[PDB]
Amino acid sequence: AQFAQKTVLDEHVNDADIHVTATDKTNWNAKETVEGAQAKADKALADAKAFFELSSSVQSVTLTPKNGFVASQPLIARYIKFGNRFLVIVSGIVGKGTGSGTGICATLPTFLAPDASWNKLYSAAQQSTAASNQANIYLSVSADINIVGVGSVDVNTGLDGIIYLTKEVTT
Amino acid sequence: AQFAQKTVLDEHVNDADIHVTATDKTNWNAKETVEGAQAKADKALADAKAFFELSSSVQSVTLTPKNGFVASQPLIARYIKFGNRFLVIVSGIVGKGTGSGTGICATLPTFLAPDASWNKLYSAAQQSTAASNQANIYLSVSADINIVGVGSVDVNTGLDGIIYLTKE
Amino acid sequence: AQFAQKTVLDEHVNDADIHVTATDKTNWNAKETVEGAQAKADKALADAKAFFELSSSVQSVTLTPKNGFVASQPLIARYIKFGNRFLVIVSGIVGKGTGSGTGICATLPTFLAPDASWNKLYSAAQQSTAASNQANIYLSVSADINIVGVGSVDVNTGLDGIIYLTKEV
Repeated sequence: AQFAQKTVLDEHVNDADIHVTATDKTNWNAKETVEGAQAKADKALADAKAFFELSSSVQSVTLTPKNGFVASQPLIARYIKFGNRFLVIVSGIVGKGTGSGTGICATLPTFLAPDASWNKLYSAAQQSTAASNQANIYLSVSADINIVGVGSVDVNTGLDGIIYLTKEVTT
Repeated sequence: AQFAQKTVLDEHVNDADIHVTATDKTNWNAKETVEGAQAKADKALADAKAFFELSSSVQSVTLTPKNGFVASQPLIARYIKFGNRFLVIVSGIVGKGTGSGTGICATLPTFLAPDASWNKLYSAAQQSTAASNQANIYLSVSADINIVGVGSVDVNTGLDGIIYLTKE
Repeated sequence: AQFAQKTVLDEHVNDADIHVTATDKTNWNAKETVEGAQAKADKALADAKAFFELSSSVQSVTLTPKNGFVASQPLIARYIKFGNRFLVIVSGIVGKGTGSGTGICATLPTFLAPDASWNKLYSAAQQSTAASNQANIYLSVSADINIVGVGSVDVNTGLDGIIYLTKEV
């Protein structure tokens, strides 16, 4: 019936506070959702778990017997990353073979060299029911496994007690 | 003169670009906030740290002495997960008890069997000031701890030096 | 006729559902972006990796020889956190020095005390070609390294095989 005042329409039309722009609505429609933010956080967690499993998995290398020794059991060094070092756990049993039963029976790779300034000394069992058949084994700074004393040169010697850490070297 | 033109009111009411809908406002009010996204990221970080602490925690089991041996100190196998295997660290001291002082003194759980194709060999101390009282221990592929030779059957034998990686 | 009806203007002006407020618009402009949420997730991943790498790094402490023994090679305990415990890996070689060749040659720090109710028993190599020159070592509950028996008191004794877990703390 009655007509609207131009002033009232004008004030409404010029009230920018109660209207929007087309570009505003595109901006707001594109904002992140709670489900999208949670998916990204879930993926960060999954990536973290995968990185941890990778970092903490056990690695292995096979060692070749030297100086006439034989690998009566396969000579295997297993190792685990801890920070920028490795924990190295040797395994296997060496036999006299054609050598003397003494001396260097195997050498580990250079990246498994021990953190040490001279030989490290290990007590090892020999494969024997006589408890006097044990060994004094040196692990050298270049990672030679050097059998220095044995109860008997004719009895096999175990390497399963040789465990050590490497130097602080980025990897 | 002072009245508003119908053409002007009509163009305004049909400018959908500058107006919204109830559905728009519900959608926009429900969008993620900066603190809400940060809370979710913070929770992911806390969950990662908790998962790491759990995955690297030590588990323990007290072992049953076998073949007449006694647990002069409790025989405990402690173990840590690494990837798809465990690092196992045995502890305790066995006494002769009603047995001979040699043979299988304990067997670890099957899932802690060593990664090996034959026995693993360990030198062990006995509980003695005589250094000839030591022991040769074989850890079998079925995780038997077999004291195969000792300096003296009448002296206790330690298990604290047995450490190894399992299979799988 | 050509003029706008006051009822139609009034109805539009009173339709709050199709209009907004200044506060609405600040609320929506402040909302998180896909890029911003992804940056926060990326930082959570980077922080997790940094925490893991630090947490699993090896720590070291040098031990002082006691009771007249000497350190022919430095006595160093290296240790790794595993949950609420530590794995301790001892290293070094002790000599008789001015002592007797037996007894407590070194004590580890209190926070590296072993999880044990009595001594833990270790066989150690001596620096000798005679395999009868080995040692029985007791690690006490107070973390004393006690050389209880040796084949020869005049030959050095290695500590490189002593590995153990601490208590839950």
